[PDB]
Amino acid sequence: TQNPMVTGTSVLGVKFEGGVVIAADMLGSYGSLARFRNISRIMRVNNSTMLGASGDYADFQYLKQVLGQMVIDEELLGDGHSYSPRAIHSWLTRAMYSRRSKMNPLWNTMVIGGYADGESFLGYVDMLGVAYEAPSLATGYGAYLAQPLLREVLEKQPVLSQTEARDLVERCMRVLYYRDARSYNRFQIATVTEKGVEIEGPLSTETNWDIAHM
Amino acid sequence: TTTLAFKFQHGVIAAVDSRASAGSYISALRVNKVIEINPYLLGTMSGCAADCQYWERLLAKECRLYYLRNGERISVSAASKLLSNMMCQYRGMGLSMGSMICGWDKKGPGLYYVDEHGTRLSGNMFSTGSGNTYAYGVMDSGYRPNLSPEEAYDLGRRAIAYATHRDSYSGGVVNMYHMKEDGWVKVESTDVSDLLHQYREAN
Amino acid sequence: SIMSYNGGAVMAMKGKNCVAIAADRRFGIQAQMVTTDFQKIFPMGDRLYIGLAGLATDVQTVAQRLKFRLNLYELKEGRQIKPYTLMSMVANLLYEKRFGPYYTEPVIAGLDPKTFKPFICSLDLIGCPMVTDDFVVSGTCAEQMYGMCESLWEPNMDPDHLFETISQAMLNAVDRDAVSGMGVIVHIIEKDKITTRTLKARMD
Amino acid sequence: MEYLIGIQGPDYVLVASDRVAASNIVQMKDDHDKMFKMSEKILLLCVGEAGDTVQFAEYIQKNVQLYKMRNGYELSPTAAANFTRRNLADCLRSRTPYHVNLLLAGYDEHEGPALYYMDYLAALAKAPFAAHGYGAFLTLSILDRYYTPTISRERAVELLRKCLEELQKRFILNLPTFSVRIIDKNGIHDLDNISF
Amino acid sequence: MEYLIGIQGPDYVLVASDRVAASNIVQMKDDHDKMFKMSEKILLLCVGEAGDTVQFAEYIQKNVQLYKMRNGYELSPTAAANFTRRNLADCLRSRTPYHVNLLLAGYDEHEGPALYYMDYLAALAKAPFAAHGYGAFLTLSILDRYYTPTISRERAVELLRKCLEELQKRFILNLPTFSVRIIDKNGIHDLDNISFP
Amino acid sequence: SYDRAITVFSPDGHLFQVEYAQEAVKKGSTAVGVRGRDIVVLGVEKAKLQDERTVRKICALDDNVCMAFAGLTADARIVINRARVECQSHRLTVEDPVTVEYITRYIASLKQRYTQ
Amino acid sequence: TTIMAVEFDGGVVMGSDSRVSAGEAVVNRVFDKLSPLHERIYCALSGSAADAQAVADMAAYQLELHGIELEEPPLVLAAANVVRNISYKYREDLSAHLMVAGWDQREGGQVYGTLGGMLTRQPFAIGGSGSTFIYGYVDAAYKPGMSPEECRRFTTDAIALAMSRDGSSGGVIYLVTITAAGVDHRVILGNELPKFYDE
Amino acid sequence: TTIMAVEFDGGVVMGSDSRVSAGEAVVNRVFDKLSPLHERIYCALSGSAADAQAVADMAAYQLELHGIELEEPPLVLAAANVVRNISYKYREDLSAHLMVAGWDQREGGQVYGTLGGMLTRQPFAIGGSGSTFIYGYVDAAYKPGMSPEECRRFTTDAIALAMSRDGSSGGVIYLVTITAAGVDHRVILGNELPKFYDE
Amino acid sequence: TTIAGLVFQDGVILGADTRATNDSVVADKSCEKIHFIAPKIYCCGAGVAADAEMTTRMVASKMELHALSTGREPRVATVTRILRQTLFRYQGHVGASLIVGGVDLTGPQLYGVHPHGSYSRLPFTALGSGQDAALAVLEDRFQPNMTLEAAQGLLVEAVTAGILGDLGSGGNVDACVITKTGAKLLRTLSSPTEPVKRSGRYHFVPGTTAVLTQTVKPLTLEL
Amino acid sequence: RFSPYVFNGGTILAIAGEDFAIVASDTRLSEGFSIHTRDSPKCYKLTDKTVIGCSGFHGDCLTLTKIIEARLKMYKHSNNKAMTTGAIAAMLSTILYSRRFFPYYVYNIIGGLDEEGKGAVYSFDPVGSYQRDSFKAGGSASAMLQPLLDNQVGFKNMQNVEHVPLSLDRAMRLVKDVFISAAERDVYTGDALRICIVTKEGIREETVSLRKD
Ligand SMILES: *[B]([O])([O])[C]([C]C1=[C]OC2=[C][C]=[C][C]=C12)[N]C(=O)[C]1[C][C]2[C][C][C]1O2
Ligand SMILES: *[B]([O])([O])[C]([C]C1=[C]OC2=[C][C]=[C][C]=C12)[N]C(=O)[C]1[C][C]2[C][C][C]1O2
Ligand SMILES: *[B]([O])([O])[C]([C]C1=[C]OC2=[C][C]=[C][C]=C12)[N]C(=O)[C]1[C][C]2[C][C][C]1O2
Ligand code: NA
Ligand code: NA
Ligand code: NA
Ligand code: NA
Ligand code: NA
Ligand code: NA
Ligand code: NA
Repeated sequence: TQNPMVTGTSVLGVKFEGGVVIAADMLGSYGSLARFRNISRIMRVNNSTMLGASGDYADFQYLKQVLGQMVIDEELLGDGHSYSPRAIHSWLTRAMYSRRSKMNPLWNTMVIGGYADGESFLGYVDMLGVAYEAPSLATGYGAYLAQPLLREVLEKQPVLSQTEARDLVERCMRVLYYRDARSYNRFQIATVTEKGVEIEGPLSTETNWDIAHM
Repeated sequence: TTTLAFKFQHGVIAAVDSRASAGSYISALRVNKVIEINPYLLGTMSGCAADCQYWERLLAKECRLYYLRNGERISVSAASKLLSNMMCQYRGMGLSMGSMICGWDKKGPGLYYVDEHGTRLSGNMFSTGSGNTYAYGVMDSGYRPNLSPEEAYDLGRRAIAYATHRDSYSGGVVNMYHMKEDGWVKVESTDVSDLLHQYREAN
Repeated sequence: SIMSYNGGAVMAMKGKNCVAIAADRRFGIQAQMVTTDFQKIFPMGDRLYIGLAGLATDVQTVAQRLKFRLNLYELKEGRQIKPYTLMSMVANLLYEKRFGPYYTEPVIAGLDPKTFKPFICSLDLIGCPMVTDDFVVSGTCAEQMYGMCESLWEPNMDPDHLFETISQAMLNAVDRDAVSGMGVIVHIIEKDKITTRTLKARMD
Repeated sequence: MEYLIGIQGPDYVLVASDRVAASNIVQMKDDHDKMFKMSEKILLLCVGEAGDTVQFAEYIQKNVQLYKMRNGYELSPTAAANFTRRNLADCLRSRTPYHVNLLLAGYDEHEGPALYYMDYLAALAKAPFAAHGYGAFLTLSILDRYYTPTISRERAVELLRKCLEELQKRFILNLPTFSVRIIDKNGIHDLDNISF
Repeated sequence: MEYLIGIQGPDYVLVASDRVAASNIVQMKDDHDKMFKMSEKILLLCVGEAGDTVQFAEYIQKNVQLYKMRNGYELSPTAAANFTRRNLADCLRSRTPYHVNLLLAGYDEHEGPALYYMDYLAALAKAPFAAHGYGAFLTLSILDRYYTPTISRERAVELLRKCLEELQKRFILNLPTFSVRIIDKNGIHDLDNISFP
Repeated sequence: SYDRAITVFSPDGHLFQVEYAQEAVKKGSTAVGVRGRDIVVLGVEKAKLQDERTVRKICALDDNVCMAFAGLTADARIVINRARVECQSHRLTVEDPVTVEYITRYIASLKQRYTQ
Repeated sequence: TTIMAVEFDGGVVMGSDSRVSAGEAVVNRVFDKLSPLHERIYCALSGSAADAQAVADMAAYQLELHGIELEEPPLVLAAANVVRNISYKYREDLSAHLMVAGWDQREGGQVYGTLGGMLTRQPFAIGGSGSTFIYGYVDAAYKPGMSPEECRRFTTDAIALAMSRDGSSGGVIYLVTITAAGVDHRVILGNELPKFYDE
Repeated sequence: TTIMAVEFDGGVVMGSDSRVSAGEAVVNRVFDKLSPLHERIYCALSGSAADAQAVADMAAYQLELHGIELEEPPLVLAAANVVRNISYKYREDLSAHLMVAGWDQREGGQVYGTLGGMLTRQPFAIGGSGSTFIYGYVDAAYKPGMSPEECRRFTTDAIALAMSRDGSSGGVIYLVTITAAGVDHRVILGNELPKFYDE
Repeated sequence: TTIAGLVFQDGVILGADTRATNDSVVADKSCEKIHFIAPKIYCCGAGVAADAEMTTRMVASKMELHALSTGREPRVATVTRILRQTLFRYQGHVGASLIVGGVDLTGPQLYGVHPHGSYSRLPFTALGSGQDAALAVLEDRFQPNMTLEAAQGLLVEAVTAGILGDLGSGGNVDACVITKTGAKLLRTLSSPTEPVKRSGRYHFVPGTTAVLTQTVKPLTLEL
Repeated sequence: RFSPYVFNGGTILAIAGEDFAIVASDTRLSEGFSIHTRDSPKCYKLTDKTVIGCSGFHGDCLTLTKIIEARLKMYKHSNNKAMTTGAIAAMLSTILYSRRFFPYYVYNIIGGLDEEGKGAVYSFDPVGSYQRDSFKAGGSASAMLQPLLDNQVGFKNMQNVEHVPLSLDRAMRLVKDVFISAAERDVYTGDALRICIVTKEGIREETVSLRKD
């Protein structure tokens, strides 16, 4: 992709005691037009891994096909081995870098959340092959609004509970709905724990507009 | 960079500066701008540092292959020709490499100038790099084919020291070699600013 | 770049009851050195000096136009200018050309003509002033000077300690800059005297 | 593309300039003079763009001559060099900037001999020796190598000849002849042209 | 920026070329040779971009020498001029076009003396006299004025000298020395270089 | 493309195709070479109605190198033209001319390649 | 931005969204884009914020002095020509569209478009980046003879519909009803917006 | 162009305008932009005419051979994927949006968007240059559970509304109703179009 | 730069960071970005430092003339007008992004003034490269009619989010609390980064610098 | 248009002693005027006697790093021995030059021990030019750190000073000071300083705090 078409905005993610939670609105914008207000930008990879994507939706749908088929292929072997969140993150870095190096990128920024062998995984990959791990992630415009709030809480309390992480993510989605002109008040929250990957939605934040009288 | 080489009664003198620049920043104060291919073959380097180092080391590997294949060293004309063809193969690609292939073969002392365009000139005096004009002025003024070894070493060290004073992209040390019938000798590696201070103190 | 056409480095450093001001001495046009004794530090009073790096023509115009306004000021006021007032005067001068500026970034160093307390400051090309209690730098080697200054500077240096700090910060900074150098000149400004020294520096 | 050179000695200033007036690939004149007399002891050597050089040099010359007429004495080499810089710097950010590179050589009764270098941006530098044009890249190191502050006028002409020989050998441009003049306490003296 | 000249007489071809090898504002070589021997009776004078000139001239030279080795006889000046044109024209619309301007001077037992002009586009012209470079703008009218088809070699060298003197007088580029050669029924003969103090 | 292995090893360790090519040499006209002090001589054994020039077995490869052959004359022509191209290609890549050993080494490696 | 004005018998209704955005960044989420030019004359601001505010201020100043010299409140046509003349004189340097609407004792409730220095009186008018998505809606939903309450409802539905499709529109809806009686300002909060299909 | 597709219980309705224009020039005023991909699968063409026709033809060819090998009519999902794959593989060289809709024995009446190589199933979908002006209209007028006649009426009103606002849309409206029973093609002439506000 | 503003129960609180960067290089670790306009009117500046410096200086000067003539305490809407109309004439070429906060006869007011001449009255605002970090903290916890101590805490948190999150921001948090009884300038209200000390034993023995020339000019004759 | 590169920041430094080598880096990963992570050290252990510092475009840092790891394994399998510090340096120049027309946007500094057990530093430019150094600074703050190293480690511009060799203790304090000074003035250097020490015993690591703003 040289020019993205239908694009998705910020994807959030935060590690908690016992898993990871990611959040993303259900909007596909065509420039400023909120063209598709009901599309899922989150994907269950396997029982340990989940993925959310900012950027071009068509490029995300392609990656979702390629990733989904890799998981089917692996499950046909039934040999006791399965892709860890960290291996999916690693594959995606190579895949993005390879496309970047051919001057035909997959126009996305992604957040991979995982839970394997008692450890929480949170990783970022961009369209150039820039990848890393952190206790919290926020793509797109969320890197400017949501990440300062995720980091502010994680400074005071480095290890959050599943409920503490969830309330913080819900507060971030509200700030993003107010300040990001390419967002929508319809989102999903996906959680990965020992039990597996659960995607909840469609969700909405209770807005307040009392400042209109100040 | 400033590189110079001249043939004289006692062989070939070859001198280089040692500065590397990333724009206006001096990225290295002392780099070796001479490759020693064998005891009878040297290459001065100017232009893009990576191009110089890779292509001159590729010429060195080809010279080494020639010795293994023929039990004899390559001639200065054939080595300079090999490098010239490497440059022609990549013309228009944006390589930047000026070099002087200096040696002693069955035809006596040899000195060739080779460009990234494929230019290949035999001659008895050349100078390459951003400071080449300053080196030419000094070298031309004090040159005689009958210079003694010490008189030639003074001319080489002075042309490079004076080029480093006027050219902002030249500086560091002068690395000078003397190519004799029985092979080259590294004459000296002298701080160019100490030489300039010494010249000034004699005024 | 316009600022790198001639090059050069200027720095000021605060001490205990004294200030220092230093500059390189090169005058060059791109890679060609023309002169090795170019004046970049100009006295604006007995204990007040301005250091100007950048485009050579504008270093000379700004120093001359500043001297003009200063002479008229001390004649009308019947007093020597205060360091902070000379800073405001340079700011006004530079900001008057906000949309076609002089390519120079001044550095001011002095002692108050009444309070004798050290003053150091710098201004950008459009006259934004910046006062500091340690050092100010301007030139084509500002990163090199910031590294040297940040590491070598200490709070209450005596004139001789300050002289060694500013000298080593300038020498080592300009020796990693292709278009700065050809010598370094240092001025140490004390209540009782001005010490001017040229250093034995690299000439390449 | 044109050449200017000045060598300042203890009590004199030696100056030279090429004599070629060129247009495109043709030398239209082989005997052209690039020097301008300002005062009895000042020469302004001027090179650069076609119209600019004579327009700028002549304007300064007539205003320097106006000073002499209004006051009964001439401007010093320093005052003339600074007046030249003020005009060139004032035109720099104007509608009409002059693309001229110049050298001002003079002799003052109190200060002695002086050589000033000025580029088209109007940076002004006092120099023991200086050169303008592509030729300066080939000749500045010759002056660095052989110049000493006590150089006699006899030695200065051999040093100048060394520079001019270097252009004949290495400079791709023709430049066969050079105007040569020297200033001292007795004014401006014409020397023989250097020819090859 | 470099100079080539050829004057074809009744039974000879006189050619000259400058001896400067230059880089930027510097004359790197004062004794450089721009002529290439193809056969015993053919010279290819080559000028243009830095890499292209020797690469192109040498490739043609070795293929002309290959023809001599394979068949026991050499190519005629016409066949060599046309073979040179074919290669230059084939590279014209390719990835590797050579920016070379050249003159081919030869002698054939049957056809007599010949002078061919070729530009970097590969246009080929037979000429009684020709010149390449900025110098040709100052010297072509001298040849128009003084050349006659019956010009003797003695007179041809005087005419060549008249052209080379004009460059010293009016051309802004140095060019002090010139290589001079003449071809006839006895092959390529080296003449003294034309030099100016 | 025809990719059959023509010359292969036989049970005794022989390359029959190469030995059969040596039988064709044995049937060719006798060629003799003698290296003297300042001269080298080649002589070859010899139809009245034939033009002698078109069938000479002593060929020049370059100005300093020449050769004679014995065996299949059409095969020889191919070897000779490849040697001739190589001599010019050598002058073009390294400037200096070919040595008798360099061009012999080239012809020998060409022959070996056609056996593997 | 989505701005809208509707004429009715005895006055006008004007509405706007509240989003001010610098690209993808919402700089102000509660901006009132309805500015008074006089007691019963308002304008709806869209386009460049700096230009729209500058024009609105000069028009309010010009109209104040006009109203005092004439000893009457200015006509809505005079306000419409004051804005229009400014927008036209400086059409190459200004990038704002100020819709002018209000009430007169002479012509009553009137709505005027001043797009690029032109002047047109309309039964209703829509403007801003958001107006693009509601052209079909206003053409399908507009009926002649609407009451003040029906106009407010229409403006609210149309602006809510645009706010949901346009990234550059959002927040609350500001309504203003100008009649001979005076002006009624009203706010429909971002939670109390009318709901339609939004998937 | 204005293209539209609506799902109902038992099938789909697809509509298009009929204008083909090269800038300000109407080259064809009666073009049918509804093309059959299979017996009960159609696509709605928009964007580049050459690209849209090329993709439609390759998709029809691919789906015909697919249908024969599978011994069944292709699924509408298989048709939508076939179109989506061509549009996505050649996204930097094709400038068309082919909306794919039809009927199946497995999923029934389904509508799919393939815009830029993506794939999404929608209750209804609109495309083309004209769709811009009717986003608010379709959001205000769409109701779940519409009958085949109500879908045709909705598609006709929405397309007529866009045709009146869009210079690049016009002519007649072409309708296609795909059910298990078969396909009904219908034409609403430029004189018999539904009327709305047009001033 | 991270500059923020907030309207609370009895006034306004302006906040600013203290870093000045010259293209990815920190030039000033301790600059004052909260400027005086009038005793109860202050202004945070961001954008082109010289433009913010000279525009605030100019309006403070015009406001002193206005107050001297009128004999009254100046209004916050007057500084907004003067600033707006000056910036509009320059078409965005005067790169001053300002946060004007103050108290007048009509109470506390807060405004955002942009380089092109546009403005907005707001209960809370943030400008500069670190504006989104500050704005996220304000959107997350702002509530109307906050107490001075609750509003100061929110303001310090908002400027701190920008200091840590924005590369173009840093140093200390400066604040200005404006109420009906004047303004309290809290220079260095908080330092998110505690003294980063080191073993900076870099001393040169006198004589290590080689000197070529020395001249001593005495001044005791004048003293 | 699409740009395949981005500047992610980071500063690296290496010092070679008589029997040691230090390779240090900050841990900040940036993009624009924002921080990706505060825990991204730039030192990569290659062998027991060689570590590499990598700085620049992080997609290239990750890729080039994985290529070096695969190449060391390939060499160990073919030659039945680990690559020496010098051999890694010569090979790395060729990997960088293989991309001369689409460079890896990486500033690399190798630090380890040579075959005599002495400390070795090898620094490169993105396209592969290199040499052996006694000390070197790379990355965003290289221009700030290098002149101090020239002065304090190379003893330049000092008269009448004892040219005492660099001890590990002295070098460690100097790396800590220069990274504190770099973090004060460079916006791309901060959060923490990872120091890697190579000796005959092996590789030790230290982490020291740096400014968080
Ligand atoms: B010279 O031309 O200024 C110089 C040549 C150079 C520098 O370092 C080496 C190492 C080996 C051979 C030659 C050489 N070039 C430079 O200073 C620059 C540094 C690097 C990037 C541009 C150019 O090459
Ligand atoms: B709308 O067309 O998106 C809108 C108009 C608007 C918003 O806020 C104001 C304030 C005053 C007058 C008009 C106005 N435009 C904007 O919000 C944009 C933000 C900023 C950059 C372009 C324009 O001004
Ligand atoms: B529509 O998006 O404006 C329209 C679609 C169209 C028109 O004619 C056909 C024929 C076949 C498939 C689609 C179709 N597009 C056009 O009219 C355009 C004019 C021309 C250049 C692009 C396309 O063809
Ligand atoms: Na130098
Ligand atoms: Na500065
Ligand atoms: Na320097
Ligand atoms: Na919206
Ligand atoms: Na229409
Ligand atoms: Na930092
Ligand atoms: Na920060």
